[PDB]
Amino acid sequence: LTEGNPRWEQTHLRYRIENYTPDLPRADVDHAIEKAFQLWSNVTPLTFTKVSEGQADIMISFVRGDHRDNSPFDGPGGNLAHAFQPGPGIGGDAHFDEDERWTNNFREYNLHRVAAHELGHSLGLSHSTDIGALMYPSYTFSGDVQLAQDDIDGIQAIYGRS
Ligand SMILES: [Ca+2]
Ligand SMILES: [Ca+2]
Ligand SMILES: [Ca+2]
Ligand SMILES: [Zn+2]
Ligand SMILES: [Zn+2]
Repeated sequence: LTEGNPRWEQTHLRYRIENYTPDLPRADVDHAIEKAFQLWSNVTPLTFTKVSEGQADIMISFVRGDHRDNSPFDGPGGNLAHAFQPGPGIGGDAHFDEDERWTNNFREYNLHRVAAHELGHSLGLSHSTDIGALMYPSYTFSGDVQLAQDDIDGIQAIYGRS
């Protein structure tokens, strides 16, 4: 049996930040992430819970180069991050390119921004064409980060509304 549009069967997800980036203070990273998950669960029946150890549906880690999977990182620039669609094991997980410089401001590569998009993948969404959507594959940022009606239509189509 092959599923083409996998989704989480539980609207009650647990995530875990496996390791941190030296680029930013632990509380900042913790904020950018919990606040990227906030975007998604507001417009759906999704419940996210942080977990420091144990089982986590979504594992988050900052890594670099070849990190075991088959989507190695290219050093500075190029890809900045990538996530896996809903599924067992590595599915739902998000890996950020440690070679990038992660900021909490307008400088190149704001973590919250990139994180909101990768989390869209862990929840089952794919890329958008609409350049004003969070799911658009190119890095953009204007101070505030919110879901576009596009991301909202895409995500509710899978789980439901709020
Ligand atoms: Ca997982
Ligand atoms: Ca890179
Ligand atoms: Ca770094
Ligand atoms: Zn990876
Ligand atoms: Zn993407």
